[PDB]
Amino acid sequence: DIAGLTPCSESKAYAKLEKKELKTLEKRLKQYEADSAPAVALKATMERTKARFANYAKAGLLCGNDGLPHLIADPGLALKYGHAGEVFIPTFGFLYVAGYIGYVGRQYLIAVKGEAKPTDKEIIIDVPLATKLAWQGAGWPLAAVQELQRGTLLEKEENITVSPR
Amino acid sequence: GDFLVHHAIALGLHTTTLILVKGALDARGSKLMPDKKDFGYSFPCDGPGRGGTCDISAYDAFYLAVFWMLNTIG
Amino acid sequence: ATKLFPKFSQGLAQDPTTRRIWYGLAMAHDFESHDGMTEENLYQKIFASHFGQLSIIFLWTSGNLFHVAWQGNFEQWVTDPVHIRPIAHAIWDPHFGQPAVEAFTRGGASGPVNISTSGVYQWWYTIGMRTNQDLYVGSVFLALVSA
Amino acid sequence: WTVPTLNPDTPSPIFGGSTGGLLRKAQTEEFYVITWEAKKEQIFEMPTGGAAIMRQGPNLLKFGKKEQCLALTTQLRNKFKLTPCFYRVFPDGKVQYLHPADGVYPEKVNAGRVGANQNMRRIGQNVNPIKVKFSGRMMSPAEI
Amino acid sequence: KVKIAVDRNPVETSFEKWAKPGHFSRTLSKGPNTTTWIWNLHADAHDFDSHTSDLEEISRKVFSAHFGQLGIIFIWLSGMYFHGARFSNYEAWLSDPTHIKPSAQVVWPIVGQEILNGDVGGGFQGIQITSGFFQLWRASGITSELQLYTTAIGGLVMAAAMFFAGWFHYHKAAPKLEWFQNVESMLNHHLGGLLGLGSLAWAGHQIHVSLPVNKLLDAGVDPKEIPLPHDLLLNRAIMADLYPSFAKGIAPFFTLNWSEYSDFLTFKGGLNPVTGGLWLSDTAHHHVAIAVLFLVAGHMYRTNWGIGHSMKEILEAHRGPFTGEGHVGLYEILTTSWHAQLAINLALFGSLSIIVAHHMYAMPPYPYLATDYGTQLSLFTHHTWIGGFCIVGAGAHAAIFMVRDYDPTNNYNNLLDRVIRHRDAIISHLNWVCIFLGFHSFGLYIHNDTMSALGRPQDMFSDTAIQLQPVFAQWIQNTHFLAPQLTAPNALAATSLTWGGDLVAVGGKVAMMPISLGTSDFMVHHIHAFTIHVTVLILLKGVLFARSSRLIPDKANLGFRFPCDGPGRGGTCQVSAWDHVFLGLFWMYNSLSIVIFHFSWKMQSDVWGTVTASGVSHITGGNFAQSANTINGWLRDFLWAQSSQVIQSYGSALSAYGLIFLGAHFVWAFSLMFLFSGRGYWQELIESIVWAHNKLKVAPAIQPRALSITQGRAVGVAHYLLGGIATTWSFFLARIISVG
Amino acid sequence: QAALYTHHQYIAGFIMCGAFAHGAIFFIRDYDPEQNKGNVLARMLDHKEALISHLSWVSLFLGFHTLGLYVHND
Amino acid sequence: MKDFTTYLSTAPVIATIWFTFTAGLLIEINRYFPDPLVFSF
Ligand code: CLA
Ligand code: CLA
Ligand code: CLA
Ligand code: CLA
Ligand code: CLA
Ligand code: CLA
Ligand code: CLA
Ligand SMILES: CC1=C(/C=C/C(C)=C/C=C/C(C)=C/C=C/C=C(C)/C=C/C=C(C)/C=C/C2=C(C)CCCC2(C)C)C(C)(C)CCC1
Ligand code: SF4
Repeated sequence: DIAGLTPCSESKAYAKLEKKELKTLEKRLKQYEADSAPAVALKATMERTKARFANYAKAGLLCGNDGLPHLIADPGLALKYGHAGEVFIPTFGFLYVAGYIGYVGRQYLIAVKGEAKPTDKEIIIDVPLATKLAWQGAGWPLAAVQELQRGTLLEKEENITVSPR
Repeated sequence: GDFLVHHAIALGLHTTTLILVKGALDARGSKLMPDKKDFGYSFPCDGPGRGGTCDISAYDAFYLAVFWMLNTIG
Repeated sequence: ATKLFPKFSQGLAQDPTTRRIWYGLAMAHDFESHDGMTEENLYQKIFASHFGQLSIIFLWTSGNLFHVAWQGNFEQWVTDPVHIRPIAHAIWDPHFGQPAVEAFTRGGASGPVNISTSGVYQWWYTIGMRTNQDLYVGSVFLALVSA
Repeated sequence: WTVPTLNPDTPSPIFGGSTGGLLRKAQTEEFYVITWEAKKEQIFEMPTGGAAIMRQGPNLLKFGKKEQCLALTTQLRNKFKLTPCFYRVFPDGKVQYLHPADGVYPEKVNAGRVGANQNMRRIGQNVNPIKVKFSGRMMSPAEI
Repeated sequence: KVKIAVDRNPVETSFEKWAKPGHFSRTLSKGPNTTTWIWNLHADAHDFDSHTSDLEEISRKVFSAHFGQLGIIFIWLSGMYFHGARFSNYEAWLSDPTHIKPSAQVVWPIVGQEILNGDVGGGFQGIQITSGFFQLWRASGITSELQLYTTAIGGLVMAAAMFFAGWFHYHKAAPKLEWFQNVESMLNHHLGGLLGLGSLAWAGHQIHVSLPVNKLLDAGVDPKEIPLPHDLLLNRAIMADLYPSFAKGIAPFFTLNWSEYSDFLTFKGGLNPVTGGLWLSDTAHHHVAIAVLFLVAGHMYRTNWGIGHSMKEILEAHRGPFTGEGHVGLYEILTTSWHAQLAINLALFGSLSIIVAHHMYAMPPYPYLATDYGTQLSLFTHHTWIGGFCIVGAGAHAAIFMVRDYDPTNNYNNLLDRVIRHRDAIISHLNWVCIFLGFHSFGLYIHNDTMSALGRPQDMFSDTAIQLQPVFAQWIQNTHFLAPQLTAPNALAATSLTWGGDLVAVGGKVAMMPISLGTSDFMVHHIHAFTIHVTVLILLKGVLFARSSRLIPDKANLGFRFPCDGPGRGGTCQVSAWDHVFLGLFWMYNSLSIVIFHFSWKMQSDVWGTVTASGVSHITGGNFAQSANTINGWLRDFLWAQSSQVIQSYGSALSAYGLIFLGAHFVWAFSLMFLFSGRGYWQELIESIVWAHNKLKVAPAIQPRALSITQGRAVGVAHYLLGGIATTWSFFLARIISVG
Repeated sequence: QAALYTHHQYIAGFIMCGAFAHGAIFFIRDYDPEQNKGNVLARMLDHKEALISHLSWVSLFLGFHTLGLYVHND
Repeated sequence: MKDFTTYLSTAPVIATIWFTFTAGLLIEINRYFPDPLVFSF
């Protein structure tokens, strides 16, 4: 298939591991009563466990010889064989939120450098301004590419460089 | 497992290169001290002033790098 | 006082501490910073030192050949090498006790030998040695070259 | 002001006897001797440990290294406002004067001093250590 | 004339200074410009001598801070009683103490942590506690969860009382100085009131609640049928049923006919054979005698009437030929400085903690304590560590008194002066004895290792080869085992079973069996002596060389905490007394690690185990006498053999330990970056990253600075101790909760 | 096999560390700016903060993600 | 009351509040949606 494995639906090792986990869980379940909160929690665990196995089988995951899911990190390969939801979509999601955090922080820094005491507003957060900027950047990438294309993203060579060379 | 370990190895190489390259390029001088070239390679420190400067020589940068070499080959 | 050791650095052979001993051991191969060091003298010392290093290397290899040829079992190892273990050299330690020597005697030998985990046996079997005599000849030759 | 010599018959402050006194740097190499004149009896602190009582009038001590004389000098000067002077004594009967060695302690500038070890350039106007290489010994570029 | 002296409304109550960080000092106040200022804000928060220079204000500060500490302790106790009441299986434990393991914590069913809820027995699920509150509660007589809940509410109320008290005494009624400087009145009131009346009151509670309830519980009736304690207070005839002395009331006490109280104030020795704890009648008799002793001791000092002693007179009368003026001038030292008091009190406090640990494993006081192995190990280990830390603190604050508050003008010829005046002899001989013990105590192990590896086990130090017998400890052991027949005619047994004698077994397990002392014991005891002497060397050297030395003649003017005096005169890194405290911390870690390893392996090899009615089968089979003379013995039989449970705990209800194991290692190895390296390198690296921010206009307007030297060292030792101690914690708990 | 491979790996580590150490000694003792005005060797000294920054970045990235994945699997 | 709000505007208090918010948010998402590994949806 994809580098010599099989999907988990017909994977023999998958069902064996599933049976093993259910077995240990029922083994813990045996010694209590039928109304006890221990048995309530144990049956909740059974339900969550079997639901987890069904969810991993449903999403078309790929298992090796240990019966464990394997993720594929390759744009062409994952997009071709239907696996965009394990690395590709997660990486674009994370890059969105991480750039969002960074951009909000940077806008705060420039917003507070223009005052009379930049250190006080760094140690004592300007909460109205911080919430305001916390909203104002939900679309950051557009503002980022605009700041890039206007040449305000980068300071020129008035940065302090080490002396001497 | 090989994926994870190969990334650990790459971490070792990039880190050790960081320490060594930093020690080499900051050997002429830094901003903590802009006349490091007047002391030679392996000098102790510059004392408690300016917040104290322990292990500032290039010798001490290499000194720190040896530990990483041992780790990575480990 | 103004002691002799060491002669390469006068400022070092001046202080009345034990720093001079350690530093005299430490600045010996720093030819560039001795007293009166020109540039020609630097290159010449480096050249002679290279010769010293080559001598030590070849002498060491002669040592390996000699001990393998004398205390090892290379003559018996070439008949069946998926079997009888390599032998590096033999031990004579007066601190041993009875079960110690009874234990270390392994690989078909007659005394306390220890196994050669160096790969010299396979090297010398591949390149074309077969007996002890050839190894002795090699050892004598390499000692001569080192001299 | 001329260079004064000491009068070695002045009494010593009352003290019990520490461990931390003179070792054999004094027997073979040198030991330092301090002198001051007090106005009223008072308890001071030795720069070895313990407390001693200075006498009403001239006093006299003896120490191993120089930082001890400087410590006692700073303490007697900034706290009690006295004028001490300490010498250097070699172990055969030779006496060298020092501190102040100018009459005036070396903060108030006294006209008639010659400045030594005094380069006349900015700190970043030193030569590279490649251009002082291969000299008689190890040299810093700012030593030339 | 000792009296009350209080000032009115010194400091008003407003939030004004909460919005102004670093208001307390002149240096900190002006606001940040680097990141050193944050760590300086946290470093000098409690340095109450570094705000002002007046005794009175410092004293008021420390008084109210004490109230704060007490309040937080009450919140903690209230939490413990509440969690015992609501989220535990205490009643199911009272129904059957064996086979039902104590549990007092329940986790929430989220990402999978619900596997941590173990099958502790009794139809309950949760995390087994080793803190041993259940045995304490059964010793007090608590039978229901309702009483625990009431105690929880009471604790919370007392906590609020304490915080209000602190607020009151700093802001509304703040005492003057001379209130504090009446140490004699404080001694009388503490010795009498606190210790004595606490002992007397607790004796009352034992006699009237804990004796009868535990008598019924050990008699076999289940806890619900047992009468409530107020029925025991109100109805005399029930007590007359249990102990007939109570039928005579309090007539025997007031006519000196105390011999009739022999039913509930006893002197029998060993243990309760059905329980495994001490006899509670002994405990009550003990607190009664303690209370009489302390109430007698509390009338010793002169406060307002002519009788009693003065401290100055007692001190000034003791002076001999070898010590000049003796103690003249210690009273002025010990009433005008707080760091001296903190030094003495931390010293005796920590040593007291360690003695607590030793007596607490030797003579188990609580019912069903000795057969819960994890509780025994955890309690001994915990009190050991707390003692160690407190003693190191004593060293540190003695040093701080040497630096700051020492004035030689008031202190001329004196015990303190003479100690300073021969510090060289002191430290030299302490150094010698450290090296002597080092060579012998550790070279014995190296020699045994070498001989045992060279084929000749007949030339090593052991019980069968060349022998080293602790003859002294064995003789003392026999002396005390024989004591009930000659030198204690009225006891029925020895004070403990470790002195020798028979075996007490509760529910198949061993409560306590006699302990024998052989060659391995000799060697480990001298290891302990060696490490203790080394730590004493470091700390005492820090104290004596805190003001000046031959190296630095003016070390006093640099202060208590400073990094160096430059690379000159060879190099003077770490010359402050603070760094002596630092290295002392490392050695304290070492010594106490050895102590608790010794205890753990000795107990698992020679005391605990099951009574299978075929002799005694210990947990590890009794391999201490043959293996504790080789380092290979420790590394194999202890560390490698006993880690099988902490490394294989995955998948069971014990995996938290096998997962916090590795994290403890990680923090331990993380400390090494802070210890080994230095701040110049990090300063330059941080500068380059600051450039990488200057490029993108994210220059922080506060300036990034690397840690100062002292802080880097301190953080290093913090991580070091955290990682090491966490590792040992995880290992011990997994092992002894698994197999114990 | 084990001893040979381990031996040569550790030897390689020490040798590479020596290479960077003698780079640092070159910069301190034997470098001359005017002879090297504008070659690649001065260019490398001109933009060294970029080098150290990006080595720092890759070291951080590999560290966080490698250690994180290992801890998650644990 | 102004100074109390400014005290609430200091760094560690806002760190505590905001990290409680973020932690609780992630915890609730992990309760209502148990065991997420892939996105596919
Ligand atoms: C980190 C580097 C890297 C590496 C080693 C690979 C490796 C691979 N990619 Mg790939 N890829 C990457 C990054 C990478 N990808 C990125 C970032 C993108 C988004 C632009 C893609 C987009 C992509 C597509 C659309 C396809 C691949 C394919 C492949 C496979 C064969 C082609 C190949 O190796 O080209 C060498 C790759 C590089 C030198 C790295 C640069 C990345 C380029 C843009 C990808 C080249 C695709 C290639 C021309 C398609 C060849 C078709 C094939 C039938 C011959 C191989 C497993 C093909 C596949 O599915 O194989 C079965 C395919 O169709 N990749
Ligand atoms: C019988 C009287 C008495 C009692 C019981 C105490 C008890 C205590 N004093 Mg104390 N003290 C007394 C008289 C007394 N003192 C006198 C006469 C003076 C003046 C010379 C002082 C001066 C003094 C100072 C300066 C300090 C103490 C401290 C302490 C506490 C030590 C902490 C501890 O281990 O407590 C164990 C905990 C408990 C026993 C909990 C019980 C607590 C309750 C409230 C009992 C307290 C009784 C109370 C003092 C009586 C007056 C109450 C008030 C409403 C009038 C402890 C609560 C230290 C402390 O912690 O400060 C807060 C401290 O710094 N005391
Ligand atoms: C310090 C702790 C303590 C306390 C609180 C008690 C308390 C008690 N013991 Mg006791 N006891 C103790 C230690 C203690 N003991 C010790 C150490 C021993 C061993 C020697 C004994 C040995 C002992 C025996 C042998 C007996 C008791 C008994 C009693 C009870 C009755 C005492 C009695 O006969 O009248 C003593 C009288 C008083 C204490 C006077 C109380 C005055 C009240 C409280 C004043 C209230 C006035 C106020 C204005 C009222 C407000 C009115 C309005 C607001 C409503 C009483 C509950 C007797 C008992 O009942 O057995 C169960 C009994 O037989 N005890
Ligand atoms: C009754 C106990 C007691 C008391 C009242 C004091 C009081 C004091 N000590 Mg002291 N000390 C003690 C015990 C005590 N110490 C012990 C046991 C030791 C040995 C470790 C020391 C070692 C010590 C040193 C070495 C120094 C002091 C100093 C001081 C003074 C300033 C303290 C300060 O600003 O802290 C501010 C508060 C902190 C720094 C808190 C940080 C503490 C650590 C990092 C947290 C512990 C980690 C925790 C257990 C687990 C982490 C949980 C989680 C985050 C992972 C103050 C007078 C200093 C001084 O100069 O005095 C004038 C000083 O230099 N002490
Ligand atoms: C295992 C590592 C280790 C060892 C062996 C030592 C050893 C020592 N430290 Mg130490 N130390 C260490 C780690 C170690 N430290 C660490 C990590 C720290 C940081 C916290 C410190 C911090 C520290 C301080 C702060 C102090 C010491 C002190 C001491 C000395 C105590 C006296 C003693 O026992 O000497 C005896 C020597 C040994 C036990 C070593 C083994 C000797 C063998 C068994 C026999 C030797 C004979 C030999 C085989 C013959 C040679 C033959 C050969 C030439 C062919 C001793 C030299 C103290 C000191 O010097 O004062 C006394 C002291 O003040 N150390
Ligand atoms: C081609 C090989 C080679 C050559 C020719 C040189 C040559 C030189 N190096 Mg260099 N170096 C090399 C490889 C080499 N190095 C490698 C591989 C490293 C990385 C480790 C270094 C790291 C290095 C540093 C960090 C420094 C030099 C320095 C020097 C110069 C002075 C050397 C000196 O005085 O040392 C004297 C040599 C000694 C005192 C020997 C010390 C013994 C070492 C610690 C090994 C001990 C281990 C022990 C034997 C183990 C026994 C085990 C026991 C159980 C039996 C000299 C030009 C120095 C320099 O230029 O000064 C400015 C300098 O600072 N080099
Ligand atoms: C356990 C040992 C250990 C670890 C984890 C590290 C980790 C690191 N070292 Mg190294 N180092 C070590 C030992 C270690 N070192 C030793 C012994 C030495 C010899 C002195 C050095 C010498 C050294 C040098 C000289 C350099 C490093 C550098 C680095 C960084 C490399 C970048 C990286 O991997 O980012 C990954 C970072 C981490 C994994 C840090 C852990 C962060 C945790 C997971 C987050 C916190 C979790 C949680 C919130 C905590 C809650 C607790 C709460 C109370 C706060 C990184 C911080 C280099 C550097 O900084 O380059 C940028 C560098 O220049 N180190
Ligand atoms: C893919 C492949 C290929 C290719 C390969 C290649 C191309 C490779 C390369 C590689 C490389 C490319 C490598 C490199 C490395 C590098 C290094 C290793 C470096 C080092 C450096 C250093 C060490 C430095 C030093 C110094 C300093 C620091 C200062 C200055 C002076 C000096 C320079 C000395 C082929 C086709 C053939 C085949 C197939 C496969
Ligand atoms: S502590 Fe650091 S700064 Fe001070 S002398 Fe030592 S190395 Fe230099």
